[PDB]
Amino acid sequence: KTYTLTDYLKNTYRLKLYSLRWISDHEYLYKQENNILVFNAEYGNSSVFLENSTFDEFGHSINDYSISPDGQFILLEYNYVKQWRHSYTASYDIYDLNKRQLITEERIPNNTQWVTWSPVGHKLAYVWNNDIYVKIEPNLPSYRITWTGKEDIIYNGITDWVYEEEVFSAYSALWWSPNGTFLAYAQFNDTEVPLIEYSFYSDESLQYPKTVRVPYPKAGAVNPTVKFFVVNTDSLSSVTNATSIQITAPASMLIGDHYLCDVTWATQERISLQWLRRIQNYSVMDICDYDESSGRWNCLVARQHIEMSTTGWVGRFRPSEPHFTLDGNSFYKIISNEEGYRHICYFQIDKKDCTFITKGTWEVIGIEALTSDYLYYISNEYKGMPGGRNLYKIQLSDYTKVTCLSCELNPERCQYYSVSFSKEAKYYQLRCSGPGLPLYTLHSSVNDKGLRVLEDNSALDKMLQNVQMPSKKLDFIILNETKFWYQMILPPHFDKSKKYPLLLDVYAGPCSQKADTVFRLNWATYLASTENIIVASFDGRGSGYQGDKIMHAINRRLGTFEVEDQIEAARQFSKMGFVDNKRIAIWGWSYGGYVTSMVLGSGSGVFKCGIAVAPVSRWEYYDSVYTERYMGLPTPEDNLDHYRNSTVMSRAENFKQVEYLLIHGTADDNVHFQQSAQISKALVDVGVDFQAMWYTDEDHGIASSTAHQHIYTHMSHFIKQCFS
Amino acid sequence: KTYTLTDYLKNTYRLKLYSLRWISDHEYLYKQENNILVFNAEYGNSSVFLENSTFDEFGHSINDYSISPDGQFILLEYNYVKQWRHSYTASYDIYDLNKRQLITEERIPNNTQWVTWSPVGHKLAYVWNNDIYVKIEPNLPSYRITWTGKEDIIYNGITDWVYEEEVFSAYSALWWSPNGTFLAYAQFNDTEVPLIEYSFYSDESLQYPKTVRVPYPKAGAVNPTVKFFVVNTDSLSSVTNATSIQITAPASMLIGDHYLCDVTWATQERISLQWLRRIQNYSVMDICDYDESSGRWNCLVARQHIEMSTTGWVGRFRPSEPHFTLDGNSFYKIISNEEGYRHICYFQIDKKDCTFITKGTWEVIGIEALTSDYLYYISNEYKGMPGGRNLYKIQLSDYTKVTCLSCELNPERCQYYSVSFSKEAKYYQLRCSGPGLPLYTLHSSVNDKGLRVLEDNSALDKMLQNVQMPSKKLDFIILNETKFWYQMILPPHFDKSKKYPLLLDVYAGPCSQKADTVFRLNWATYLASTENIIVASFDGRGSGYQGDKIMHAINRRLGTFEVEDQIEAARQFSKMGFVDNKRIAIWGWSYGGYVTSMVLGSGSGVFKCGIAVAPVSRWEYYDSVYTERYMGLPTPEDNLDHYRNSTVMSRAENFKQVEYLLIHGTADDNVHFQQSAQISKALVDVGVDFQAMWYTDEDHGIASSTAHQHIYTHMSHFIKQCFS
Ligand SMILES: N[C@@H](CNS(=O)(=O)NCc1ccc(S(N)(=O)=O)cc1)Cc1cc(F)c(F)cc1F
Repeated sequence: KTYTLTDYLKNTYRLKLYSLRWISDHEYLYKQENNILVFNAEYGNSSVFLENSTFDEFGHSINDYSISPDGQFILLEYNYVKQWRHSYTASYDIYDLNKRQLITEERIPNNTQWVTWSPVGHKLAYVWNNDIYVKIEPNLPSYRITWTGKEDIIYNGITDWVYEEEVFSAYSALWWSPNGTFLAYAQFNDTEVPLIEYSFYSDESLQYPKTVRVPYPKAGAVNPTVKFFVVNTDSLSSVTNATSIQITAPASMLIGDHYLCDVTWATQERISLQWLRRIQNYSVMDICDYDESSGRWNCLVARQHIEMSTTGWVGRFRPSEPHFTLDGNSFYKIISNEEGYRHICYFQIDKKDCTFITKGTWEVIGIEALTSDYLYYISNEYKGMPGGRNLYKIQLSDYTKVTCLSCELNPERCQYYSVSFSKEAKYYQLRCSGPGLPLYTLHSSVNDKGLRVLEDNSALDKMLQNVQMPSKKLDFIILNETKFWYQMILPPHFDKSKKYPLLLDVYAGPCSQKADTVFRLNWATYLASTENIIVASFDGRGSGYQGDKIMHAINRRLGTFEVEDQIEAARQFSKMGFVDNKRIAIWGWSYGGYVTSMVLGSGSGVFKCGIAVAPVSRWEYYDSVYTERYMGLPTPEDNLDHYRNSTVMSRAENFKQVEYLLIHGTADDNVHFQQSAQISKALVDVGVDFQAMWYTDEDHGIASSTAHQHIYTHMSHFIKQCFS
Repeated sequence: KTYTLTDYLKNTYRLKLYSLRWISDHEYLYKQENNILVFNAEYGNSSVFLENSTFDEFGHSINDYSISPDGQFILLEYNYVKQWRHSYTASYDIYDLNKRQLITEERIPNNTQWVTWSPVGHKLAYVWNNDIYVKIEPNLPSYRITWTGKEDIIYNGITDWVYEEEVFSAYSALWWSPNGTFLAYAQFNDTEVPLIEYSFYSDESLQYPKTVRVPYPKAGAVNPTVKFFVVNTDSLSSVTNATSIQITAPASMLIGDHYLCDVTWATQERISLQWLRRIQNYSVMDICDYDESSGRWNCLVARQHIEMSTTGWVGRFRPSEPHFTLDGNSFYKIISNEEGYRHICYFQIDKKDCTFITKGTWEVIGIEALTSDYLYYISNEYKGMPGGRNLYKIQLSDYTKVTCLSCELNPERCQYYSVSFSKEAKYYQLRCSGPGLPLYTLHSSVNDKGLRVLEDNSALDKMLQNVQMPSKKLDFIILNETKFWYQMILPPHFDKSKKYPLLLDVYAGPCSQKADTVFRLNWATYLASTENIIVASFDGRGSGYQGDKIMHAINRRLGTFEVEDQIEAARQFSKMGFVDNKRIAIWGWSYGGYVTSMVLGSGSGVFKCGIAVAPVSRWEYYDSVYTERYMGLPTPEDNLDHYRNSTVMSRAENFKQVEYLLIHGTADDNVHFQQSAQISKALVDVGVDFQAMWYTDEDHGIASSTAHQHIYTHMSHFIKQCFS
C-alpha cells in the first residue's frame, strides 16, 4: 500500500486538531461530535456547556458560533457566504444562555459584514451596509454609529480589498477597549481608487455574465485614504447621532500617502496607533491618551517612536504589534537590531531609545504573552535551525534568565511549536506541528508542568504503519559566506545510489520559508510515495527569519536573486548523487508561479518542464501595498526600470526550451486573470507552444471541492508524462 | 516532398485570384503590382488608369480605394481598424482625377464608420458618429441628415451588432436610388437591448483591463427596434435640417417584434422593403412608390406579397432579394416550391400569385443578372450534384429555353462557378473554384464566346507537380429514402486496402455544405498529405441546397439530427475498408464545435478524441436572430424544452470516454467565452479531465497572424498524439 492521489484528494488519512477557546484564566471550550463542553485546566473535570441537539430544530445550518465573554449569550453564524480571503457576509441569531430563548426583538440583520462581542460582557458591534451599529443588550434596538457607509466607496469599521489582504489580514477594522468602553475604528475612502473588472459566469442558468467591479489599487495607482475614529459606547442616547472622536495622524505622515498599519489598546484609556508611509521604509507609532475633561484624544509628540530601515522595508510584512505592561507606560515590540536580526525591544513611552532583551544569530518570531513576571515568545534559536519554532520564557527582572519550555519535551518528534495562553497566562496549550505527527498538550505556567496529552494522533499513527510513507530531509548548503536551507521529500526506501526525478517546489517570496520542520500530507507526499519523485524546496535570498541580511537582499530587485537561487538550488541537488538531471521539474502558485515562470524563461536549460499556477507576470499588475513595499513606485524617478526588467513576458522566447503548463482561475480578484492572459499572449507572439487551463469562477485558491480535485489531477498527468 | 504544416501556415503555395470591378458595360478595373489599370473587354486594349507611384508621397498606407462611378474622384481608405465581422472605422481622403489634387477643404472626418458614392456621379453618403452626412461635391461642406445618432444606442445608416451579423451581413444600413436621387436608410434603437460585457487586455503596457460592452440580444431577450427613412439628396439647403420621409411598416408586422430584412430599389421612385416577424416563419414584401405631389411614400396593400413556410423558417437565412424588370412592374425572386425546392418565381406587382420559371429536384442558388432578353442564375442542377455550381441563362420569352453556359467548358477541372457581370450584362467573368485549380475567364453575353483566359494558375500547377498532393473524393451514401452527400480528403497514393485514421471535419449548421467540389489548400491538406489522415465531411439533415425536406429537418430540434447524422456518417466510413476504427477523431469551429461537442458527449464510443473551437454550448447564450430562426423563443409556451435538452453541459459525464481539447478566444463577441466557460465548468464538476486553451484578445476568428499559427500548430500536436 502507498500514498495515492486519492488518498490526498479524498482526505483518507486525517490529521487531528485540538481547537480550544479560553474563556477564563483556567477554563476553555471544546467542541465534541456536535457538543460544546468546557474543560477545567485545574481539576480536569468537564461539563456539557451546550448540548448537540439544542439546535436540531433551529432550521438553519450553523456555520460558526461565538460566546459572549460573560457567558450570557451565544452568537449563531449561519447563511455564510465568502467574499475575499477573510471577508464574508452572514445572518445572525442570538440565543440566551441564562434563559433558553432565541431573541426575536431587534435582531442582527441579514447580510451582516462583521460582528463582535465586547472583550467583557455582551456588547455587540456589528458592521452592516458598511456602517457601524452597536447593541449594549441583545434585545434592545441598536445605535447606528456611522452614516457615511457607501458600497465600494466608504468603509466604516471594515477593510476594503487592499487593507484586508495586504495590511490587517481580516475583514474587521474596529477595536474594542479592554473593558469595552470604547469602540475604536478605522475609515476607508476608495473614492478615486480604480476598479478591476472581471466576468463571473455563475450557473448555466444565468444568461448574461455578471461583471465584477472591485476597488483595487495596482502598483503606483491611487490608494484608498484612511481616517481613524474612537467612540464611547456608554454615552449613547436613543435620540442622538453618536459622537465619534477622530484621531488624526502625525504630520510626518500627512505630507504624503499613508496607511494605518496597526491598532493596539494599551490600557482602558490609552490606545497605540502605527502609521506607515506609502514608501514603506519609514514608520511611526503614536500613543494616544484620553483627556477626560475634553472628551478628546491626545497624542503626545514626546511619546512617538520612529521605526525605519536603510536596507529595505519596515517589518516582516508590517511593523510588529506592541505588548504593553499592565499599567501601560512601557511596551515590548519586535524590531531589527544593529546586526539586522528581529529581537525584542523594551520601550518606555517617553524615551525614544529602547533596550534589546534578546540577542543572537536568530530571530524572535512573536511575543505570545506578557505577565508581571514573564514574557513569552517564540523563536528559531534552538539548534541554529530556522525551520523550527520553540516556546521560551524570559525573566522580566533578569534578562539573562531564559528557559526554553518546549525544546526538550520530544526532540525527535517535535520542533515546530505554536502556543495558546489562558487569560493572564495561568495555562498554555502547546501545538507541535512536526517533524513527527501533530502533538497537542496542556500546561500550567506556574511550575511548567505538563498536565495532559490532549491529542497524540495515535489513530492516524496506526494507519500510517500500513502505508509506505516518504521521509523528509532538512539540511542546508553553503553558497557564499552564508548557509541557505533546503528540504526534501524523499520517496519511501530512498536509495541514494539511484537517480531520481526531482520537482522543485517554489514559493520564494519576501519572507517566505518553504524549508521548515512541519509535518505535511499534501500532493508532494503522493509524488514521492507513489511516483518516487523527490520534491525539494529551498529558501534562497529574500526568505525570512534569517535576518535582514538575507531577507532584504531581494529589496527593489524582485524576480532576480530569489529566482537565480532557485536555479542554483537545482544545480546543487544534481551535484548530489540521487538526481536524474534530465528529469528536473519546477512548480509554484502565486509568487511561486511567478518564480517558476521567470525560471523557465531564464534559458538555464536545467529544467525540462514547469507548472505556474495563478502567477504574477508583471509587477505593475499586482496591488500597490504589496508590490511597492518591495519595489517602490513604478516611475522613472523611483523604480520603473526594475519593474520593466522583471516580467515574464520579456522571457517569452526561452520557453521554446521548456514545457509549460499555465493555470489560472478566471474569477481571481487577487492575481488577476489578466496576468496569465498577458503571459499566454507573449508566448503565442513568439511561437512557443505550451499548455493552458482556466478554471471558471475559481478564485486565487482554486479551492472549490471539484476544482481542487480537477486541478491537482491535471497537474499529476502533466508531471507524469513530463517525467514519463 | 510533401504538404507540411508550414506550407499551410506560411502560405507557400499561393492560389491566384483575378479581382476586377466593372465601371461600365464593357470596361473593368484591374490592380497590378501596385498599379490600377483598366481593361477593355471589346478590344482587349488596356491603359494605365492610375500609376503605382502616385501615392509614394501620400504618407499613409492605403488600405482600400473606391472610384466614383463617373471616374471623377478616387476615395482613399486608410487608418483602417476592424470592429466586428464587416464593421470598421477609417480615415478618408479624396484625390481629384480630373485634376491631380488631394482635396483639403471640408474633408471626411477621422473615425468614419461607412462611406459610399452614389451609383451615378460622385455624391457621398457617409456615416460618422452614428449620424448620416451627405456631400454632393467632394470640396463643399456636408449636409448632416441625422441628429439622433448616439453610441451603442441609435444607429443611423449603419447596423448594430445583431443586424450586421445575422441579417444584412454588412456594416452599412443605407441604400442609394439607381440615379442617386434618394438615400434610403434604416434606423436602429438598441435602447433596452442588454449588454454583453467582456475584458480586453491590450498591450502589456495597459495596467487595468478594458471592459467591452456591446448591445447583444441573446435568445429571447429584448431586440433592437427598427424604423425606415428615405431622404431626397437634391433639395438640400445649406440652412435646413433636411427632411427624412419615414416609411412605416405593414400592420401585420406592427402587432409584435419585427425585423427589417431586405431593401431593394425597383426603379427611380419605386423601392421594395421586406419585413420579417420575430417568429421567422412569416414574411411580407411592401412595394412603395413616390407621391410626387406629397413628397410621401405609398405602400399599396394591393402590392404586398406574403412569404411563409409551414415546415420551418422563411428563406435560407433570410428571404431572397428581388430582381425587378427595367420598368419595375414585375420581379423575379427565389422561393420554395410546393415540393419544397428553391426556384425562381415570376411576380406581377399587383398579383398575389407568381409563376415558377424553373423546376426540378435541385435548387436555384441565386439570380445573377436580368436583362430585357435573359435572366442569369446559378444552380446545382448539373449531374444532380449539389456540391456543384453552374451558370445558366433562361429565355424570358420562352421558359423552356435553358442553356448551361458553363457546364461543358471543362467538366474535369471545373464544377464550381461564380460570375461577375458588366453593366446591363454585356460581359461576364467566370470564376471556377474547383475541383481542379481555380480558372478565371472572360466572356461576352451576346454570343457566349470565351474571349480570354484571365488566370489559369499554371504558376501554382508547376509547384504542385513537385509535391505529394492528396486527392478529393466526393460521393454520396443512402441513409433512408435519401442520398446524403459526403467528401473525403484522401492521402497521396491512397491504398484502399489499408486502414487509415479518420478526422471528421464538422460544421453541420442549418443550410451548411461541407461536401462540395471546391479546390482548397488548408489544414486538412497537410493532415492527409503528411500525416496520412483521411479528413472527411458530410452533409446530413439540416444541410442546404437539397430542398426543405432536408434543410427543415433540423427545425426546432437543434443539436439533435445534425449531430446524430455525423455519428452515423462515421459508422458508414468504417463500413468501408480504409478506416482504422480505433483512431477516429472529430473537429469543429463555431456551430461545428458545438456539434463536435454534442457528439463527444453522446456516448456513441465511435470517436477517440475531438477538438471544439469557439463552440456554442447552450442555445440561450447565442443571439436571438440566429437562434430563434431555428428554435423559436426559449419559453415554456413556445420551445424552452428543446433549448434545455440541447446543451453540451448536459452531456458532461460522457466526456470521460473521450479526449477533448476546448479552445476559445477571450475577446469573442460572437460566440462568447461564456459558452466555453460553462462547458469547462460542467466537465470539472463531474470530474472529466480534458485540454483547454484560451487565446487572449482573439475574436471568433482567432485570425491574428500569430494566433492562427499557434492554434493550428497546437491542434496538430493534439491530433498527432491522439492518433499516435
Ligand atoms: N497577498 C500577499 C500577502 N499574502 S498574505 O496576506 O498571506 N501575507 C503573507 C503572510 C504570510 C504569513 C503571515 S503570518 N507569519 O502572520 O502567519 C502573514 C502574512 C501574498 C501574495 C503574494 C503574491 F505574489 C501574489 F501574487 C499573491 C498573493 F496573495
